[PDB]
Amino acid sequence: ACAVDAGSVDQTVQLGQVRTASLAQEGATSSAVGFNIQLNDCDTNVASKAAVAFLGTAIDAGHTNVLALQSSAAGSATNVGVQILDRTGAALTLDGATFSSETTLNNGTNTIPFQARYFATGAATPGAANADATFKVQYQ
Amino acid sequence: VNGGTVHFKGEVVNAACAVDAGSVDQTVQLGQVRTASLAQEGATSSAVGFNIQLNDCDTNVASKAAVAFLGTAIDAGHTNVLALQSSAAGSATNVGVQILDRTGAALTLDGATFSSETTLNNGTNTIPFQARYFATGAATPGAANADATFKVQYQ
Amino acid sequence: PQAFMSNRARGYIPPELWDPGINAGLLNYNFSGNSVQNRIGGNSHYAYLNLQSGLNIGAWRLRDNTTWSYNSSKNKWQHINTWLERDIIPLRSRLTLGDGYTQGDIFDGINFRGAQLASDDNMLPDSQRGFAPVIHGIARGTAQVTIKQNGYDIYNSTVPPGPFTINDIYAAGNSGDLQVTIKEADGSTQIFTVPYSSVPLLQREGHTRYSITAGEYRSGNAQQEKPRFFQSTLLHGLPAGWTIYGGTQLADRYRAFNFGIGKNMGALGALSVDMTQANSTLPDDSQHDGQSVRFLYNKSLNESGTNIQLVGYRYSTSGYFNFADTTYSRMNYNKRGKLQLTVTQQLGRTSTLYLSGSHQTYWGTSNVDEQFQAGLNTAFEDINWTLSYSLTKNAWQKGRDQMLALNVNIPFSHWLRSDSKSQWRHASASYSMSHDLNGRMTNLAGVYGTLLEDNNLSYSVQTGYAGGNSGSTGYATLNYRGGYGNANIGYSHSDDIKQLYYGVSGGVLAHANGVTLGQPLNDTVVLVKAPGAKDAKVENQTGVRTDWRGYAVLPYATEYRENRVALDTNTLADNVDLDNAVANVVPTRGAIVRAEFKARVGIKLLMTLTHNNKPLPFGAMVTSESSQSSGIVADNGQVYLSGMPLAGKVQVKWGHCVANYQLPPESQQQLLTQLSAECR
Amino acid sequence: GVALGATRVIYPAGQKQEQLAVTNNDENSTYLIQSWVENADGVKDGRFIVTPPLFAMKGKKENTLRILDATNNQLPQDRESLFWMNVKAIPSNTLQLAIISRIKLYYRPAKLALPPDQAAEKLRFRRSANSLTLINPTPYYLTVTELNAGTRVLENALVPPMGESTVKLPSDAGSNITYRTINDYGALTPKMTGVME
Repeated sequence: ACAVDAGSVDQTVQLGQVRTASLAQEGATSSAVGFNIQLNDCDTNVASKAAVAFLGTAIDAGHTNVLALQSSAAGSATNVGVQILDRTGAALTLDGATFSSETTLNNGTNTIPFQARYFATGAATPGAANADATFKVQYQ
Repeated sequence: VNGGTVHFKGEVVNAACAVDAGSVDQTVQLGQVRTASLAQEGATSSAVGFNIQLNDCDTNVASKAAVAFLGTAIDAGHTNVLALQSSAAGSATNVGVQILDRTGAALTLDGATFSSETTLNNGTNTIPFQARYFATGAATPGAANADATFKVQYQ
Repeated sequence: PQAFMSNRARGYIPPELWDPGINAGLLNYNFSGNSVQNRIGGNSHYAYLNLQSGLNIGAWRLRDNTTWSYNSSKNKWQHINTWLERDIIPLRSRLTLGDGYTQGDIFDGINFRGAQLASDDNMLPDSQRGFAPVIHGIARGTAQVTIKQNGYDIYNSTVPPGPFTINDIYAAGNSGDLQVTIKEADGSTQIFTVPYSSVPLLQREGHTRYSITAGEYRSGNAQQEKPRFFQSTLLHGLPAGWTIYGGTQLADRYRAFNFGIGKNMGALGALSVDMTQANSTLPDDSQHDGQSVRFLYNKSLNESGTNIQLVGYRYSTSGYFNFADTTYSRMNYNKRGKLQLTVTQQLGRTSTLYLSGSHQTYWGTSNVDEQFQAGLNTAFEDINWTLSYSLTKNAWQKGRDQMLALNVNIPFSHWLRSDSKSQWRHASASYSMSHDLNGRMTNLAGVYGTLLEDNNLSYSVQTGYAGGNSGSTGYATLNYRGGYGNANIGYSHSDDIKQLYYGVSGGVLAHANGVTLGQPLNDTVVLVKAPGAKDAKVENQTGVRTDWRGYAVLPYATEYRENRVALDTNTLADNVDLDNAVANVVPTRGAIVRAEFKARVGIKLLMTLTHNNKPLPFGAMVTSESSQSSGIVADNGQVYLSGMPLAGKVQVKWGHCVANYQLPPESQQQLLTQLSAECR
Repeated sequence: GVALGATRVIYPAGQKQEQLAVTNNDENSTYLIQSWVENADGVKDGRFIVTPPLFAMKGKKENTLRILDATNNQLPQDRESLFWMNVKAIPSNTLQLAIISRIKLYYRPAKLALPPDQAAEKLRFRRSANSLTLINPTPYYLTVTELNAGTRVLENALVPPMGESTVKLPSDAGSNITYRTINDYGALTPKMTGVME
């Protein structure tokens, strides 16, 4: 079979700078930042379709589709998390078993796009937002 | 069958409050001067109330911002009386506008700042003031429009 | 009354402000190459070039995809997809001709080649997206409404004495308790609460989504044929928390009709039931008629924001097949029941236990496909650790098939000081251990981070150890996101294998102002054009710099939204001043929008002008036709000018004066020059 | 009404230009923005030049003000320096109001003996009759907020680096002191207690 492309194993995404005006109330979202997961040596015969599932810590039980930012020495932002969308534009549940939309595996290089976004659960205090997530790939 | 990790790094920065003063163009309307009423120094006019809103910002940053009024004083004795700013046939004599506080105490125009004590109205944080014409000896039938400056020290 | 008034949603953008884009070509290339050296088979070279062409003329967007593969032994250009997309504003929909996919959720995902017209939700404002209750009320007297969540306020406004409907409430997660509090100036406050729970099939009140797809069927498998088909999908959000959703899938041999209802029961949760009735002719001449019922339940937040449960059941009677089973070859066991049970439980503000259980039984084959997954992710300070367990017992004798995983991420900022200037601050240590519950061990410990000024150069060096075999696999990767493309190089070392990966990705736009290169594109792109401003980095994006002509292309821009494009003035040549360093563009899906900037290239000057030994008054305009520059006198006759020659003259219009000036070469080399020049 | 990007602009030493965003949320409003920089005594100064000093903003728009340095390395490199950045929005019978927004410009030397994190805790309190003098040895301007001496707030204080600020304390207050300083980004550090050292 195939595997995740080299260098896409551990990835970093710079969401940038967002303001409380953009994230002032529950449900407010920032501008999505795109990032792709690359797969190599995936033949059509061995695996026709594939999808990924992101595993992460939810900020609260009510919002299980958004992540939780880690505390920092300088200070961590409050009432805000990171949300991972899909190609269709829908949020992804961070459960280990909830996979994303299927894609057709072209022979050779295959890139799957995603968008990281900010999701504020109430008023967002200023700070630094750093979040982590683990993704697993299934082949069909 | 297995993958790795993706990390997201970013910054959330506080934004200063947007200041809205009364109507558009930061303009507050006042009643016309009454020649008969504006006779003596103690003679006054209608105290038109207005308010300043600190919107598009958190309720914590607005409450910690000091507030002051400043401008040009018409006379050394009339410290709290704004000098009317009009150069035309509509310029009036021995008049001016006064900016007051919540209770009705005169606000110093030197620049000495004070707390905001913002009231958290359903929309945003608000600070109310009043403006009233203040006769200083005589009245002239002219539009005694003036100008004032609002100072907000974002602590 | 607010109900009769045409109040617009929060964050609403008029359709007239939407930018269709520009008429420009497009070409995204992705070349990858792997040199694999093994002691048994010498060395070999693999190459794959993925080329996505495209053309945006008018509003139509033509896109084509091609692949080229090379081994070291022949060249094979292979088309994949070609589609002409467009957006229709009056219908609030998107049309697509040619290849594509069916985004159907009521039916199964289908790849096709034909014409699809489907309603799009991204064109709606972000406020009225997803599911959120609409509040209908009648206010006696002028009142102020504060619809507030269990945590904080959401919607605060003023309502006149009459009927009022509020539909601007955000999604606010899966479950929510919205308390509507109206305060009249005269009467006492009136409060009432409404709880809600969401399911993806639920829609807002008076919200309609439709999809009409027609054309041939395309699949990767060669065995499956290519029959023509039609597919209609409808999703309507009825009043009072109901949803009516149906569909129809028709072909030569397969005719299916889907009907279903969903409900928001409030405190209890959310429900969705649908039935699909299908008459399908199998690959053989035999005909089969069947029905399949899908049940879905979503419980609300049990305890106090601790547990959420999802139960998805599906019963497919003997004789229900999907469209693939019909479209198999001329000559080529159904699912009796599928149960999915998901329980999420948050504890200690740190750990999030996720439990998932799937249980699928077939017809005749009594063997069951059980699948259990238990994940536990915790984030203690900067440390982020995760322990996962999986257990799969399927029909085809998979046995126990257990797995255990442990992943730990430790940032180096946990030890480095807050204001450290060392490059080690942008680094982390990742450690992963995997047991197969059989002795199969997989360790992988490594470092990764970014080590460039703009954090473009991302490095990742990880060693590992796979033990039953005992193979210590090293792994190293360097990615570079520059202003002309993405270049990645990797070296994967094993016991007797050495792989060398190297790839370059990029995008090219042949717009009216020539050819511009940049990072690989992603649907919508913004072309920043600031001629005369070479090597000026744009803000909030990594490694996006203008080329030697001042043209650059942004990879991603949010569609139908207000997105800011700013040029970082700090990293800009001291000889150039931008009239506007921030621009706003609202692009359409797959559109190239120009964010034009004006840049003055001459020296930056600050002039003190005195007229008759008296400084110029406030507000006077000082312009200069020698280099087309303008400025406004600030105070004391001080004016700021950008883009000015060394020796020149300016003209001031207070309500007609001329001022001459000359400057030394040290002044032209200075960042900002200050001089005094008496005016006529 | 115009708004600034942040309530606190920190300019590190060794640079030349620091950028600050000015935005206009009102869609239908014409403004004239005039900005400048004053020293710690509220006196107009030429040590920092804001460009463009005066410009016209039409409607809803965002511009960037570039603060150019002119210190010539004449400022001390031991402790932070304080300046006040003023931005005035002229709304070009009725009295018109021009809003002046004042923010703290922190000239921060490149190398400092202490990171900003631990500057908040090291703030010892000198307590006596009708006085609660705050001593700050760390080289950072400390913004003490909600100074609760047991059951009453005193006021917001700004303690200079390596300096002792003074606050008048009513005698009815208790011995317990709790405070919280505003950090770099403008948020409030979680409430700490205060020693009497």
